[PDB]
Order: sequence, then structure tokens, then C-alpha cells
Amino acid sequence: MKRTYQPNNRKRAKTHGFRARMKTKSGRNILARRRAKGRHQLTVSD
Amino acid sequence: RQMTTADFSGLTKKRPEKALTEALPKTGGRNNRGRITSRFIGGGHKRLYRIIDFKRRDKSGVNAKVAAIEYDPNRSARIALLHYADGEKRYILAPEGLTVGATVNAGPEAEPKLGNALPLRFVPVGAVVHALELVPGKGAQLARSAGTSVQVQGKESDYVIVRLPSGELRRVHSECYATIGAVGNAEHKNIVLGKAGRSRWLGRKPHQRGSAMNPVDHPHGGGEGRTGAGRVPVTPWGKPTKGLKTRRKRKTSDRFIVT
RNA sequence: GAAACGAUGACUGAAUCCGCGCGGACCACCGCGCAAGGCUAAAUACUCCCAGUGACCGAUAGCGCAUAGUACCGUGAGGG
RNA sequence: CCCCCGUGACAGGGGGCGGAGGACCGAACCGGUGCCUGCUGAAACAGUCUCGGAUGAGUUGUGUUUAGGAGUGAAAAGCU
RNA sequence: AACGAUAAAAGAAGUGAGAAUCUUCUUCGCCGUAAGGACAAGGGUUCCUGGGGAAGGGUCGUCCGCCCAGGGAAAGUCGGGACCUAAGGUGAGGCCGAACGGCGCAGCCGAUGGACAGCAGGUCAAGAUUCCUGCACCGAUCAUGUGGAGUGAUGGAGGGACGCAUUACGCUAUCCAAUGCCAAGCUAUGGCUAUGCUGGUUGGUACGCUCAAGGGCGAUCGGGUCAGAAAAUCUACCGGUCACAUGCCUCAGACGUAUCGGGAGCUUCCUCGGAAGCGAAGUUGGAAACGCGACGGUGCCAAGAAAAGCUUCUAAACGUUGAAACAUGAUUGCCCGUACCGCAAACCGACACAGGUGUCCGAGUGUCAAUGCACUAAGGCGCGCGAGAGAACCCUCGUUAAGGAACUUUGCAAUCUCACCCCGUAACUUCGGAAGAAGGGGUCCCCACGCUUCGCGUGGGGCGCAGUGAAUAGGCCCAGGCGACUGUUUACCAAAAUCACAGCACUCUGCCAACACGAACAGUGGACGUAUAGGGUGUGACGCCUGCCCGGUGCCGGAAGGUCAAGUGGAGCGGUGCAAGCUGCGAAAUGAAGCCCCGGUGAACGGCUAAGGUAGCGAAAUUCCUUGUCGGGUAAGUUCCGACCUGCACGAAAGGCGUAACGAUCUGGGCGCUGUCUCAACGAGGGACUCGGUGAAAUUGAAUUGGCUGUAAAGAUGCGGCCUACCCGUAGCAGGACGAAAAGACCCCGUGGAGCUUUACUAUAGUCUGGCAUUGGGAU
RNA sequence: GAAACUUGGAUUUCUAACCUGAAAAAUCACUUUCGGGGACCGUGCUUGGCGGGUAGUUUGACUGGGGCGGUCGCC
RNA sequence: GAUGUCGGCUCGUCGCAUCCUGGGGCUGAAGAAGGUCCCAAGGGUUGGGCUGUUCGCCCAUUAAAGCGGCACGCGAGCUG
Ligand SMILES: [Mg+2]
Ligand SMILES: [Mg+2]
Ligand SMILES: [Mg+2]
Ligand SMILES: [Mg+2]
Ligand SMILES: [Mg+2]
Ligand SMILES: [Mg+2]
Ligand SMILES: [Mg+2]
Ligand SMILES: [Mg+2]
Ligand SMILES: [Mg+2]
Ligand SMILES: [Mg+2]
Ligand SMILES: [Mg+2]
Ligand SMILES: [Mg+2]
Ligand SMILES: [Mg+2]
Ligand SMILES: [Mg+2]
Ligand SMILES: [Mg+2]
Ligand SMILES: [Mg+2]
Ligand SMILES: [Mg+2]
Ligand SMILES: [Mg+2]
Ligand SMILES: [Mg+2]
Ligand SMILES: [Mg+2]
Ligand SMILES: [Mg+2]
Ligand SMILES: [Mg+2]
Ligand SMILES: [Mg+2]
Ligand SMILES: [Mg+2]
Ligand SMILES: [Mg+2]
Ligand SMILES: [Mg+2]
Ligand SMILES: [Mg+2]
Ligand SMILES: [Mg+2]
Ligand SMILES: [Mg+2]
Ligand SMILES: [Mg+2]
Ligand SMILES: [Mg+2]
Ligand SMILES: [Mg+2]
Ligand SMILES: [Mg+2]
Ligand SMILES: [Mg+2]
Ligand SMILES: [Mg+2]
Ligand SMILES: [Mg+2]
Ligand SMILES: [Mg+2]
Ligand SMILES: [Mg+2]
Ligand SMILES: [Mg+2]
Ligand SMILES: [Mg+2]
Ligand SMILES: [Mg+2]
Ligand SMILES: [Mg+2]
Ligand SMILES: [Mg+2]
Ligand SMILES: [Mg+2]
Ligand SMILES: [Mg+2]
Repeated sequence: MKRTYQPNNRKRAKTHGFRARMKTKSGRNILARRRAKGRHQLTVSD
Repeated sequence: RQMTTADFSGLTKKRPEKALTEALPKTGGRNNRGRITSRFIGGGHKRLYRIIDFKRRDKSGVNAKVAAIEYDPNRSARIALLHYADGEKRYILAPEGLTVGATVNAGPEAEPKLGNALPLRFVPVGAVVHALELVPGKGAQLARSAGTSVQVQGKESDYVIVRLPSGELRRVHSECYATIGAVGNAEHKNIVLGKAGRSRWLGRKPHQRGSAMNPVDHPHGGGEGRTGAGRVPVTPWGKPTKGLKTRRKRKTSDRFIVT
């Protein structure tokens, strides 16, 4: 019963990361969107 | 020659002259970004590249001596490791009957003797050559394989006739180089390949018949039990003859392409 | 469509003041205008924010929150 | 490869020796054959027993790459 | 109902408001290729100490991985970075593109790999190649002495450098034996009085003429310039002289000597249990790696990263007087990680979950061998409800008279068989196999003699019902069907006769190849391949083999003709103006690829009118009637084998018929065994039951909820009539409550949906083709 | 009937467009020495063709269930 | 907004249009053995081969090897 989630810090951070959302503008859209949702918390700090 | 036995196989090949020596790395891959373009080919064992001299021009006027004749993967062609008087070692594909320690002169004035690698205007008619330079300069795109040959037929002005392995006759100008003799690797073709996975030592996972796939996957897909309709590939073109060439420059340099 | 006029993608390629374009096939006549150069307040839209107000709410209502995008759910976008 | 016998249309045969194999039995590991059990489970797919592979088309870690009419697929329309 | 594995507990002592559950003791049981130990991931203080007891803990709690506070984490040398590079990522210039953006040489990023200086011990409650002690090592700057000269680049070279299998020699780790040593003491039960019992029995460094397997080593003089951009004393080559035994070179490791450690224990104060001191001998014999000597040896095809450090050479430069190099102190040593969990109560699984998780170590005895199997060291643990009871029923087991498959869809399940040695072994075969065929014997102990060893051989003696005395442990055979085969597949009902498979065939493709991804005259895959290659398609080892029909559909080939678009072009027709003129529909000719037309094509779509089944097979995975007819087997045979043929509706690469071997494949039979059965019994354990703790769920119009029979929307507790029936529970059963579950998945309906198909409609990516540009000159 | 300022067409060929390879300079860029191809190919605009490769959809009703058979208006 | 379908197994229970047994009338019934009709539901009504089969055919028996109902009785009982 190998499940789905395999914590791997480097994986997690290299997809999904603040840096990673810089890479692209769909990402940068996500960022601004979230900033706007009210101080949410964000992608790297979690 | 071959090996023969019981325990479930047939026919490996046999080779002399062993070194393991001096050229670049290569790395296997199939897909190219997204969906695999050239199909299958995901298996294979760890080959290395051997830089081989097709051009063989700048060595003009300079004789060489065969060091050894070596096995190279990614090939089907015996390669002779050449050494020149210059000191420069260069891998050149080895033709049939080319011995070890023979002497191969390069350049245009060199006699139509084995391996001597000359242009066509100096090659007497009917003679057998391999490794044929298509456009003067660059290199040989023609007859690089096993047991493959070309026969020179009477030239035109700067241009010569050649019979390529396919049987097709080609206009190729005499300004182009070629190597004397045919390139054997004996007869490679009659190797048995034994069982599967041997086909996997190299390429990978061969034909998956569209007829076992599904309507979603292939035109052949679907139905109840083994059958057919149609007759066509990934996209509806077909097995049998459809001239796939486009009307073009090259097409005027071909005389009687048949087969 | 009887389809004028504007607008370009391809290809042609003019006149210039008794000249040029328009007036909804087109022609004459009668009128209207002078392209292929530029810039240009004001009345106009919006509400993150601030003020005032209300036959608006008053704790299952009113924004989701009488503060929380928190707890919590998700790999993530996201949701709450 | 090294010895001996043998070559009448016939191939070979024996001993030494060697260490080949999608060879064999079998733990690890990979896998799920059949029964039972479990069925508001220990568990949103297992347990016991039994069974398959077990130097190969093998198993496995890390890093990467491929995705929505798209990918991937020893091909179920399976997986994403 | 349940309290999360049937590995198991018991007593005493203690603390406390309260103890089955926390502490201590002593026993018991469980794991021990782990249920021990070390990392990596991941998790974050879960670690240690002192408190605490709401809640979390499936009960309890004084206890905890919970709550509170306080401490704990130490590096020039380990792992990472200031080093290198792989796939991939990026990428100035550069190539494309409605935008956003997609590519891309060099270069740079990127460990999963290369490179690289330390070992032995000690200890906080909690750290350890990190602190401490012992000796050590690497680089860097400076200082003293030698030297007393060259140094050696963003550049060349050499080197780093690489596979699988198998295997010789020598070790060590490491384990075993003993009347070797050392150390402590006792002993009783019947004996032993040590020859018994218990424990320990060496780690680092340095030196050394000692022992030592194995490992790899050429050298200079020189020639050509055409080689490495040029260079070069370097590297490649070529040639000459000294490399047939040697032998320079190296020590794994052993031995010695010394030294620093450690060592069983003994001592001593004990602040409730630790702390400090002291310190015995290290022997002979045997076993031994996947580690080390090494980059060993041999064989094989499928042919086994790169780059930097490293070594060598010059260009430039500075100096040739103070160089390089050596060693001699000295100084210098940055950043991050480092606790604890880490096959699990701390990671992923909603949970203190029977699941999952990459690597390393993983002792002893017995056992051909072993990481197997039993027990067991070290270590860890008894799985956070418990106590009685000994009903039904259920689960997991043990034994069973006579019989032996009669069970039943089917021997499903469960027996039987079971290792090793010997003897022995069939049809059939592709000569390998079938095969562990089948079958039969052996197996323990003691003594004697013999060999080649863990041991075995022979003889004799012994003991039990039995000697792989317990655990691990194949039942077998004869026939068929399907696929040859190993393999692959429906994560979570299908493992197959599916898929793939070597082999075969058709066909495409001449290289900016065909083909395929794609805004794209970008790039890339095909391929750093070149027809013995690559794409596509179908068959599907091997053996014999593969027939007839091209009329239609397609594909290839053909040119005399039939139609065929824009388009160059404008006779003609009509409008308006007095007029020159300006304007509307618009044709004969010129018009390509298509289609009609001809011919060929079948391991092309296909058919048995274009022809009608050539082998071979046939009631077959194809068969209707049908349990066909005969025969085999059986007391009895709708299945099964064999024929036959009347083939409803076999047939030759959607292959025909065969075929050894293969198979958790499907079918029929036989042997053996047997609780499957006649037909069930007794026994065990874990639930069920009872007491104490904690305490769910689906469901639920409400209920004061009987039987018959009749009615009612056509299956009555609830209406009628008649019968029965004191109140309430506990254990049980499964007939009813059209019992629960999911707004039936069948069916039908909806001018509802979506996947798929094609000679349905319509467009379209793609692709073909004429004209027009890019687009020029000269000849006929 | 010859000459020409000439205009299009097919042929042939050429090199200055363009494509493309080697060369010390891995993709480009270049004076480049060159080599091959070449008014083609490609490419843009249009013309006609093919196009289940893909896309959007269509595929009636009555009916002693639906389907099949039949039946839809008129006398 | 679900009344689970064949057959078996298990467990029964009812009807009588009686397969057996019991009591009768007639018989073209001497006896013995039958034929047929009436009365009669207390009890009884075997084991295998073939088949998923109910059925049916067969083996060996028997006093006999009845026919049907019970949602073609019975899956909150089992199978499958
Ligand atoms: Mg299929
Ligand atoms: Mg299709
Ligand atoms: Mg099809
Ligand atoms: Mg206009
Ligand atoms: Mg209130
Ligand atoms: Mg609110
Ligand atoms: Mg094997
Ligand atoms: Mg209970
Ligand atoms: Mg428990
Ligand atoms: Mg603790
Ligand atoms: Mg408490
Ligand atoms: Mg509690
Ligand atoms: Mg002893
Ligand atoms: Mg005593
Ligand atoms: Mg001792
Ligand atoms: Mg630690
Ligand atoms: Mg667990
Ligand atoms: Mg595992
Ligand atoms: Mg071991
Ligand atoms: Mg062991
Ligand atoms: Mg074990
Ligand atoms: Mg109990
Ligand atoms: Mg018995
Ligand atoms: Mg007995
Ligand atoms: Mg008996
Ligand atoms: Mg029976
Ligand atoms: Mg069985
Ligand atoms: Mg006896
Ligand atoms: Mg067994
Ligand atoms: Mg198979
Ligand atoms: Mg499945
Ligand atoms: Mg399965
Ligand atoms: Mg198999
Ligand atoms: Mg209770
Ligand atoms: Mg009432
Ligand atoms: Mg009533
Ligand atoms: Mg029950
Ligand atoms: Mg219901
Ligand atoms: Mg419904
Ligand atoms: Mg469609
Ligand atoms: Mg209901
Ligand atoms: Mg009666
Ligand atoms: Mg009925
Ligand atoms: Mg029924
Ligand atoms: Mg079934």
C-alpha cells in the first residue's frame, strides 16, 4: 500500500516553489492572485 | 561463420582484432520532447560513438597503414583503425578482403586498389566501390552498410552513373570521392537473432500490431477477434505502394529508380 | 444581396487645381468635402481607499471572517 | 581446448577438461495462482496458508523528461 | 458490537489521594537475516533533566512519543559548498514566432557519479573521525638554512577511463576447538573435587637487515614534416640500439621491538545507587568474505559516461644576483549539516493503523551448502483493557472405526508425497530433452579395521513402534484442446487460449530520406544511421506447406480521347451622357492535378454473379437438428478419446495440417492418499456467554406491532369475521416486516449525453495542383 | 521576304538571387579560397482536387413493451 | 428513490387427481398372479453413472421408488 505522497523536499520545492512560479507567467499569475486572496500563505513557506 | 547448439538459440557472429580505443560518448533516447516521434526504441545497451572518417580528403597524397580492424556497435560495418605517416590515427570503415597491416594511400592520384579512396573520374568502369560521397566535400552517404556495394557505370561530363544497393541508378558527379571495394562485415544479414530480448540488446520493443490495439489507438483497432479492413498506418496511408517522394531537385538526377 | 464605402493579406501601382475623393451597382447633372503628417483640456467609465448617509443587516443575518483567507482539506492550482 | 577410437552415401563416439544458459531447485527481492478469512475490516484491495519469476525482456534508489484530444501503454480504453 | 494479531505471564518490594496497568526485584514466554544494530530520506525538539495529570492514550494511570519549564546539538580531515561534469535545465550573440513565447553554439547551473588531508581511545543526564587525551595528516602565508637556478598558461599532450560472467594464488575482518595462558571462587543434589564449572584472551602508531603471496615495469639516441591551430625538450608514428630466466618497483598481511591504548575483574566512599582508583594474559591449532593485495587471470558479445584535480610541454610574462624544489618552526583553517525517530507509536497510510519505505552490519549449535529450518548470544520485546466461564454457533487447528471420491459443477478443500545417498527409469524426441519419469533401497547409536577431508567405506554389536526420530520438505501417471517456448497484461472481480516474442512476407524510403513532434522556409527525433539501413503493415519457433477469383473497392502503370477551376483574355449584350467617354452580366480559344477510360496487382480490402475449395482438417474453442451413428472406457458415460461424414455456418500467413519441449492454461481418465462424502464424533485454541473499565454503526412516519381466512391498488400486525394471546427480559434462528444499502446498471421514455464507426451530412489539419510574386541573364 | 525597339510560351544553359557543404573558427556571422544545387526548391497569395487524420452534428412517428413486419395524405 | 433470476444443498409443510402399505365393488377373477373402479393422506416413497440441468436415459435395488402447492417454498440460510 505505497500511497501517493513521498515527501522529498527538493521535489516539492522545485515544482511549486516561489522560484518556480517566477519561471513562468502562469505562475506569476498564481502568485499575484494569491497575494490578492488576502494574505494567504505561500508556496515555499509551507 | 556462426555458433550453433541446443538450449534455445541460433547464430551469433565472430570477430578478430580487439582494442577498445579512442572516440566520443553517445547516449540513447527515443521520444524527443513530448510524444515519441521515432517509434519504440527505448531499450539498448550502453554504446559509445566512434568518430569515423567519411570525408578522407585533407589526408590527400598521404599513405596510411592499417593498424587493426575493430568491432564497433551502432554500425554493422567492420572498421579499420588507420594510422597515417602524419602520425594521425583515423577510423575508416573496413571493406571486404581488407587485411590488417595493408597500406591504403589516400588522394586522387592513388590507384583503384582496395580502400584507396579516390574520386569517380579516376575509377575505371564496372569497378566496385563503397562509401560514396554524394556531393563533393562533406562525406559518404552511400553504401556505408554491410556487404553493400556500388557499381560505376559510364560517365557523362563531370557526372557518372552508379548502381546503388537499392538497384536504383544515380547521377553522381565524378568530383565526388569513393572508396574502392565493397564493405562486407562479411554477411551480417544471416545472423539469427535468437530469441527476443536479443532484439532488445540493441533497438527495443518491436512492432506492436495495430490490430490488437483499440479503435481509439489505431485505425486497425477494434472488433471481435482477429481481422482486417482498410490497410493503413498511424494515419491512413497504407502498407503498399504510394510514392512518398516529393517532386524535387534530386529527382532529375535519378535514372530508372526501379526497386 | 442590385453592395456602395471604409479596413487590410497577396498582386498591380494614378492624377494633381479647367486636379482629386464622396454622395449605397452604374452614368450624367447637381450638391457636399480638399485624404494618404502630427498633437490636443472639458463633459464619460471605475471604486483599492476616505467621508456622509439608509422605510440595509443585527450573530443560521450582514463580506467568508463582530477579523481568518486563519484553523482545517489538497502535491498543486485551489478550496475554507 | 587436450588425449583415444573412427570416416564402408553417412555422422561421430568415449575420457579429460572447461564453465555456457531470456537453463533448473530455491531465500532475499520482484509477483499475485487457488481456497478460506476479512466485508460498518488490522487495511478505501489486505492476512494466513498455497503458488510464479528467482543472470534477466531482471529488481531497485536518486536526478530529470513526457499530460487533457494530450501523454504513456509487451494493448485493458489500461494508466496519468 | 468492538477495544487493532492466540509472543503469555506470575509473585514480591515500592511510590501514591487512588495501581491488573508507573518503578525495582526475581522468574516465565517471544524475536534473533530480527521483532538486534548503523545510515539515507522524510519528520521537527518528539532527545536529556525537573515537574504536571484537563484533554490526547481504545481500560487504567502516579505513566507516556501528551502538557509546562530548563538544558542538550561543537569539525582544516566525515557529508555538502567555496572543485568537476551526466541526463536535463539554462543560455550573450544567434534561429523562429498574432501576443505571452518556442528554439539554440559556446558558457553556466545540475550527484544519483569523478576528485579530495586522521586514526586509537575517553567521557555530559542528553554531542562525537566534531569536545578531551595520545600521537598524526593536508594546503596556505611568513620566517631560517640548502639551493644557488628557471617558473611553468583561458593553450597541446598523457592521464583520469569505466561492461558482463567465471576463476588462481596470499591475506585480514571474523568465527571455532583445546588438559595453552590468565582471573574469580565454589563446590553439595547420586557423582565430580579438577582434567571440573565460569569469564577474558588485544586496538593504534613508529622503527626494524625478519617471513611474504600478489600486484606492473620498459629506455634513450633518433627521422619526417604532410599530425596534435602555431609552438614544444612533450604526445602519435616510423627506424636503430640494450627488454628470451632475470630483475629494478611495491608492499596486502604476518612477525619482531617499543609505545600509547584497551582488557576480565579487583579496590574503595556510596549522598539509595553511581563515581574515582587499580589492572591479569594475550598461546597453539583450524575455518573464512561480496573486504584487502590488484587496475590479477580466463572466456563472452549485447562492446561497456563526461569533465576537473593529476602528470608532462611550450606561447606570453617576470627573472636569469634574490628561482624551482626540499624541511624548520611559526601562523593559519570560512560556510552548512551533526540532538532524537528512522522496516516505524516519531516517515507515507485521517488514526499509538497486521499496509508500505532505498542501502549497510547481521553471532552460535545442529543441517551436503545457505541469508533455509529448529533452538538460541548480544541486543530487543510480551504487541496499553481486564477477569471468569468451558453452552449453541463461528473461526484456526489435532485425531478418528469400517469404507475410500460414493462428495461434488470440478477431488474445491484437505491428505498423501517431501531432504540427501544409492540402484533403477518408458512412449516420444527438434537428440538437448522428456526425467526428480515411473519404481525400489538406504538413513540412529557403539566398537573394530581401512581412505582422500568437513568425513566416508567395510564388518560386527546395540536400542525403539519409528532413526532427513523434532523444523524446514515434489504425490504421480495416460490422454487431449490452445499457444511453440522465457516473458507481458485488466493498481481494486478476468493471468488466459490476450499482448509481445525470434522467424517469415508485403510495401515504403537515395538522404535537408520515407515517417513522425511542432505557432515555425525554427529546431529535434529518425540518425552523428545510409537500402545487409529505416518506417509501416500482417503473420507468428521449427516441419511440410500455402490453391482458385481480380468483376467491384484500393494501390501501381499508361496515354489517343470525354468532362475539369481560377486565370491571361474580350467578339457580343445591355445602362447612362448631346458627346468624346464612362460603365454592368459576361464566350469560342488557351486550363493543371482529379474523375470517367485502359492494363496489372492478392503473405492488398476481399469472395467459394470474377470465380465457385488444391492440399490438409472435419459433429470440431467452428454442429443447428444432436445425448448424430458406431466403437473405446464405466455396473451405468449428454462430458472425454477414436473413427465416419449429413461441414446448419473449417481451410491455407485475419495462415492450413502437424510437431519434441514448455504451461499457477482448459478437458477427460487412472494410481495413491484422504473427513469431500456415508456421517459424524471427540479434543485444542481464538470469539460467542458472565463481571468490572471505555463504548460505536447503519437504520428510524410515528407504534399500545399475533393467527387463520376474507376483503382492500391485485401478497394486510393496523379493514372484516373468527381464533389465540398475563407483565418484562436473556440466549439463540433467520420465515415476514414486499427487511437495509445505491433516487434499477435491465427495459422504455427524453426531438438528454458522451466514446466509437463508415461508401451519412458539413467543414477542416494535412496533402496534391494551375496562376501570381520572391525572380535574374543567354542561346534555339 | 530580311532587320529590329520587342511581348509571352516550352526547351536548353548559365551564373551574380537563393539553397547547401567543407575550411583555423561545434549554432550563427563573416571579407572569405572555394565546392555542389539552382530560377528549381522552399516560401507568401490565390485555383481546383483528395482528406473519419480531426471536428460539429444528423439518424422521425404509430406501436396491447421495444425491435422486425407493416402504417402515415387522399377517395 | 430495486419484490435478487435457473439449478443444487439445507429445512420443512400442505393438497389428493394415491407410487407403496390399509379397507372394499366388478372382473373376460379357479388358485396364485393381474386388470379396473370406489374408500383411504397415518406413515413411508433407496444408492450411483451422464448432464448446470429441473427433466430424461441408463446401473443396482425396492412395499413403493407418486403428482403437485408453498414468490416454478426456502441466497438478511449456503452454494454460484
Ligand atoms: Mg483489444
Ligand atoms: Mg480511427
Ligand atoms: Mg478494424
Ligand atoms: Mg473601398
Ligand atoms: Mg442570538
Ligand atoms: Mg457569519
Ligand atoms: Mg532462470
Ligand atoms: Mg464482546
Ligand atoms: Mg491492543
Ligand atoms: Mg522521553
Ligand atoms: Mg488523565
Ligand atoms: Mg484514559
Ligand atoms: Mg574441555
Ligand atoms: Mg559439594
Ligand atoms: Mg575455558
Ligand atoms: Mg546521532
Ligand atoms: Mg503499523
Ligand atoms: Mg521493500
Ligand atoms: Mg554472515
Ligand atoms: Mg546463522
Ligand atoms: Mg529464519
Ligand atoms: Mg477473555
Ligand atoms: Mg476415517
Ligand atoms: Mg489409533
Ligand atoms: Mg484405518
Ligand atoms: Mg451425486
Ligand atoms: Mg488442491
Ligand atoms: Mg525392535
Ligand atoms: Mg509441503
Ligand atoms: Mg503462452
Ligand atoms: Mg484485477
Ligand atoms: Mg487475479
Ligand atoms: Mg509462464
Ligand atoms: Mg461490560
Ligand atoms: Mg386500527
Ligand atoms: Mg384482523
Ligand atoms: Mg445471523
Ligand atoms: Mg430492499
Ligand atoms: Mg430511476
Ligand atoms: Mg465523428
Ligand atoms: Mg422502498
Ligand atoms: Mg379419493
Ligand atoms: Mg410459474
Ligand atoms: Mg424459486
Ligand atoms: Mg458462472
